Amino acid sequence: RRTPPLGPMPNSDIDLSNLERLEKYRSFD
Amino acid sequence: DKAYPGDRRLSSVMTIVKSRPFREKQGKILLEGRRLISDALKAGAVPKMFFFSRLEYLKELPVDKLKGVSLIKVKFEDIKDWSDLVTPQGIMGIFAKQHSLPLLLICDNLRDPGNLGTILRSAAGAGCSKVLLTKGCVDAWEPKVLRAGMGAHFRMPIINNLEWETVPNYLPPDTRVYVADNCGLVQSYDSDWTEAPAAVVIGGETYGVSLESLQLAESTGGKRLLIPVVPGVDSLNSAMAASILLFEGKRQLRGRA
Amino acid sequence: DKAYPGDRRLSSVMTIVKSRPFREKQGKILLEGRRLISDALKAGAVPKMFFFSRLEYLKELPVDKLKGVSLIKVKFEDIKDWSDQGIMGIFAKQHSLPLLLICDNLRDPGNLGTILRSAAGAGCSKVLLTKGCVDAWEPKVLRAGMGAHFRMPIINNLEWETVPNYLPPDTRVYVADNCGLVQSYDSDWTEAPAAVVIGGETYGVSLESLQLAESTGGKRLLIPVVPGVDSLNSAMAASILLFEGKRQLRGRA
Amino acid sequence: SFADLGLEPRVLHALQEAAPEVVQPTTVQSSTIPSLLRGRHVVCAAETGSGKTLSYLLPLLQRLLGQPSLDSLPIPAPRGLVLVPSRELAQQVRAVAQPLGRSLGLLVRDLEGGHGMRRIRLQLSRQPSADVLVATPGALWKALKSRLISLEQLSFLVLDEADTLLDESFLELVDYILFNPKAQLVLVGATFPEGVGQLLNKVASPDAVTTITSSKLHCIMPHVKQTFLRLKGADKVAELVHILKHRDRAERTGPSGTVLVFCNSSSTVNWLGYILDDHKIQHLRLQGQMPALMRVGIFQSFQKSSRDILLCTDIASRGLDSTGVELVVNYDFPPTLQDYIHRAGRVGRVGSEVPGTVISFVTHPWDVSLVQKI
RNA sequence: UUAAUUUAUUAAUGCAAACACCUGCAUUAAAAAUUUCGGUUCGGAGCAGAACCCAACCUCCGAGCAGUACAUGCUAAGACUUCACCAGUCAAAGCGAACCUCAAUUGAUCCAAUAACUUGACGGAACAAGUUACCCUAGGGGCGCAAUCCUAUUCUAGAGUCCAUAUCAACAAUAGGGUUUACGACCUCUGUUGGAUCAGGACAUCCCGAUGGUGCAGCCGCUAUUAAAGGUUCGUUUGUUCAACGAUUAAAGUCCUACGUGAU
Ligand SMILES: [Mg+2]
Ligand SMILES: [Mg+2]
Repeated sequence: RRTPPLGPMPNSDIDLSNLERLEKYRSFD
Repeated sequence: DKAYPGDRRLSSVMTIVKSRPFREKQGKILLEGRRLISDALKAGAVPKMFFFSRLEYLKELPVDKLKGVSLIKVKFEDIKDWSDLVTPQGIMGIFAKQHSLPLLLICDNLRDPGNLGTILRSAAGAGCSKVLLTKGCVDAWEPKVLRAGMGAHFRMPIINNLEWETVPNYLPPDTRVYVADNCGLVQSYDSDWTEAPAAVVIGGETYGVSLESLQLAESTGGKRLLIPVVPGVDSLNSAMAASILLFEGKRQLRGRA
Repeated sequence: DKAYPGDRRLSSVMTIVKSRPFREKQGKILLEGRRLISDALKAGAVPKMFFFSRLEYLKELPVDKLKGVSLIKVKFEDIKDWSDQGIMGIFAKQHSLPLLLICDNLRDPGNLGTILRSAAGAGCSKVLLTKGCVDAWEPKVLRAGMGAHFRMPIINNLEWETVPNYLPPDTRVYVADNCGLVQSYDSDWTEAPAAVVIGGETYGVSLESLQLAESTGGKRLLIPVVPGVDSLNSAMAASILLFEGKRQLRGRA
Repeated sequence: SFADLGLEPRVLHALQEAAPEVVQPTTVQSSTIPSLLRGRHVVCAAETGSGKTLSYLLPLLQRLLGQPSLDSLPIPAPRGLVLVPSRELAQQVRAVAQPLGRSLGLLVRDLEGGHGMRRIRLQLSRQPSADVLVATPGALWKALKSRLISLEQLSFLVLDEADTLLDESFLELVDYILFNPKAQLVLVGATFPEGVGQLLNKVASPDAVTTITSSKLHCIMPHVKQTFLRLKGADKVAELVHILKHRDRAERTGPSGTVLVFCNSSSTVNWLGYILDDHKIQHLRLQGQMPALMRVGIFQSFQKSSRDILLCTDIASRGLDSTGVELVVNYDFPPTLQDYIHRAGRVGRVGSEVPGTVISFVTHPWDVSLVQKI
């Protein structure tokens, strides 16, 4: 079998078609 | 470049190499081998086309050997199908089809490529200066013939367009014609073939010598020369007999009797 | 005539003829060809089994040549697998100043058979070969030999060691090579016994045997080549040497 | 069918290119493909060359479509991995993967021992990182020990010849390869011996199993005719030569006489091959003792079917998907009945459609195999 | 028995031992003896000009190395265990510190040496033919006729596009082949290469027909399409469909037909 996450999986919505269009964590803070 | 083995030029080359009547009708012969092509160019043959595989075309030395002939690049399958040998020679040429006391050897009738090549190698070893054979349809650049000659057949002064009719005209000079057969006894070492010029006529191993040539050998001032067979075997290979006769002639011209 | 194309006679014949190691394991040779079988029967080869093809038995002349062999009428497939030959015969596989022709190392079977026929013609009293890797029961060697090897004193297990022990008599070991110049006719191999060594075509002449030929009282003998060819045929050179030796023992020098 | 799997336009176009050999998914392929597309870690035993590799790859392609390219950063390892026990099987798998990935974005690579590690650890091979990588365990272990590859970046693992990967020589290297444990694991094979399956249970948690055909000893294919050798070994090779004479009829009609010979020992294979090449047979021999370049050339020739007679050692018994496989001779009967059945399924690998001939020699050690022949 | 293996025993040799005879050791045989004949090589530049790869019996420099070392600390719980030990390993807390060069310079197991450390050129089961239509014990299952095949077929039901009667055909039915089964014991104890023959099929046409381009002025050609209506020889060597030889032809094309056709 295969257990996926019960709730919303992390990093799911912020992917989108254009991954390079993300703002990205430029600062470590 | 020729990559497709079904090309019309490749098919024509295969038909010319496989069929000697095609070589006679087209007036062209194919010689496989860089050394064979060099020997043909040195002997006076004019090449009309040069075939270079993917290996010999990279050398550019065989490309220099064309001397204005048509050079075509050949694939591996095209070279394998075109060449009559299992190993296709990288450089091939499609071309148009005596010393003092010289050794002249005349080979009548059909002869196998292996026997002809062995005779050529033995004659090159002995140093025969003249070879006459059957008519122009016989090609000495065939892969069986070239492989049997071990490069000596390309290196020997052999005339392939001599034919049975013009051979008496090509050897009408002061050379004692002798018949070499098992029923000839004079002996082979008991002949004057070394103190004077000799035009040796020998038939095929399974074809035999013509009775007209045997009569003409006695007619031309020579005598029938036989090999003394100490054993019980009536006849050996014709190439071995030719090698023994050439060795006896070379020894007797080297001061022996 | 056998009903199966894979007949046990046909299978055994194809195994012995096609594989010369299988011929050595079986200890048999194949006389292939009516002229070759006639030459072998005249040369002293005794066949053990006979195969007569579809058109060979129609003439039945070769059926007269049997005189007690195991005669099996040979059909299509046995002849075809035996073709490498319709008259097929499965046969069993030092004098004063002795003449020995020694072929060092292994060699091709057709050239070996041609050399065997040449040595039979010359009349050499001994034929010497390499070790157990040299095979005289090869059907190609029998075909090119014209059955003469049965009549010649040929031993293929003599090897590089025991053959020198087999020739410990006063035989002038002569070195025959392209770099030997003494000459071949300039040797005393006919006025005295000689041990003429001829190297393999693909292996050459061993340096130990070349040194031992000069050591054992002989000299390096070379064939003079007027032409541009670097080496002649080994069988042709051996035939030339045997003819020169026979001539010089027949009153020449 | 295949459209029930929701194939991509590249995947659908490649499946249409696989026609007429693929007009719909096989029943075993139907059972395997979408369950793998459900992401469940499972093992499937079925017919060899039955499109099971394609069934695993299509769900793998769908899963890789749901994976981001940000994990494809330089220096890291692949997310989609495949394992094969032989360099030839890995090469065939890589060749099959490169055809499907020509119209896709997945990079397909192969790794095996005995080859050029400079090309294996090349900057566009190891460091640039690929989507699909089929690797032998030895080369992968050498890369991991030398830090030329990683194991935390994997997300979809495929174990081809998993029973052969469960070999005692092969289990330790696989366990050393075993690494994120949350990746989707799929194993493929022809049959599952029990003593290895519980070994999978050493690293398993609620998996699944997909079995095909008869649940009993599925020894006889309905499209393969089999014979029993009622003769001693001494003339059997000669009988094989007689069979070669029978194969001579197969050489006559143009109906393809590609013959694969089973030999247990590489030196015995060499002796038999020297005999056959002596017997004027166009035979090529592949073995674990063969040179790697020589083995590669022989495998390419067999892929082109250049040598109608080819002998194979214990390295080349199973997993073969060879076109035009019409003649299969167990010159040596396999020491395992599973191995004999796997060699049998190696021929006629186009499916239930392409026919072939099977002949197996019988020796004294194989006498107990006669009951296995029952 | 030329399955395998010996060789107790002879017979030869040869070598020993003793001065032709005896004994011992090897080899060879003859003869024996023991046991088998199963079941259902590696790198840098170009060819390869801008993520990979790329080819040549490709174009040039190179390599079987050389030089330089051997906190890489101590202490200390708790674990793994070479299936014993020995030998080996992992590692938490504490004390004391930080916070190889090369350009390639190399190869693999296996058998070696070495007590070992170390040094040498991608899966590795102990082995034995064929017959018993003589084996032996023990286990498992002409004459009589045509009941059957039988054919100059009647009624025509019916198929046969229509049309029972071009042809076929069932039910019953005039009957009477001695070729098949017994009934009675009548005179009694899945064959095979050529070839001969006959050839059928395909064009992927060797020639001929019709064309297009041509490095086609014309004659000869080449290429490509269409065309199976037609043919594609004779002999020599060799039993080989191939190959060499001569005369040829407008051409001497190829294969398939159980690599066609032997129930002669
Ligand atoms: Mg259990
Ligand atoms: Mg059960």
